[PDB]
Amino acid sequence: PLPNAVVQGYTSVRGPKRPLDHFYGRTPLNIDTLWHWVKFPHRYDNLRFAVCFWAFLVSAHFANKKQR
Amino acid sequence: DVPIEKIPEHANVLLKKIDACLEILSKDIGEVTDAEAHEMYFETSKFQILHIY
Ligand SMILES: CCCCCCCCCCCCO[C@@H]1O[C@H](CO)[C@@H](O[C@H]2O[C@H](CO)[C@@H](O)[C@H](O)[C@H]2O)[C@H](O)[C@H]1O
Ligand SMILES: COCCOCCOCCOc1ccc(C(C)(C)CC(C)(C)C)cc1
Repeated sequence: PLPNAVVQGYTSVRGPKRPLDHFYGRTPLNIDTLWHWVKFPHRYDNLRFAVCFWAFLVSAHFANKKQR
Repeated sequence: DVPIEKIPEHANVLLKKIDACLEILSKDIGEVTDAEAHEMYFETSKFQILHIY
């Protein structure tokens, strides 16, 4: 279906690929290495519960007053 | 203006230079072993990682 050149990636000679840099002494920085810096929110979860309650309540209050 | 006895001095100079070069170029960087570089080799395993202690 396809010639061997397309599969192996070269017609005659296999060219050397420059390897990937590492940046010794620190973590890799890639699109997939970002969870090292940004975990899921874990610090303000209970504050999230409180603020969700208060937001619901205040919205309901002002909406009911407006409607009435 | 260059006698033939002065040639091996020049050859010695250039030998010193190229030896100072090759003692550095003889060194090469080995394979990386930092786990942070290879953590995705284990993340992508066909089974979840067992933290066994
Ligand atoms: C089957 C019925 C008949 C139809 C046959 C033709 C079907 C063609 C559709 C499938 C195409 C797949 O296309 C595929 O593309 C990749 C790109 O990642 C090529 O990949 C090639 O190039 C990359 C870089 O670009 C090289 O590093 C690699 O070594 C080499 O394989 C594959 O050689 C080719 O096979
Ligand atoms: C809207 O999205 C914003 C996109 O921009 C992201 C901004 O990123 C800048 C982050 O700045 C830093 C720099 C260093 C760090 C350190 C190295 C201090 C974090 C550490 C110690 C956890 C590794 C954290 C954040």
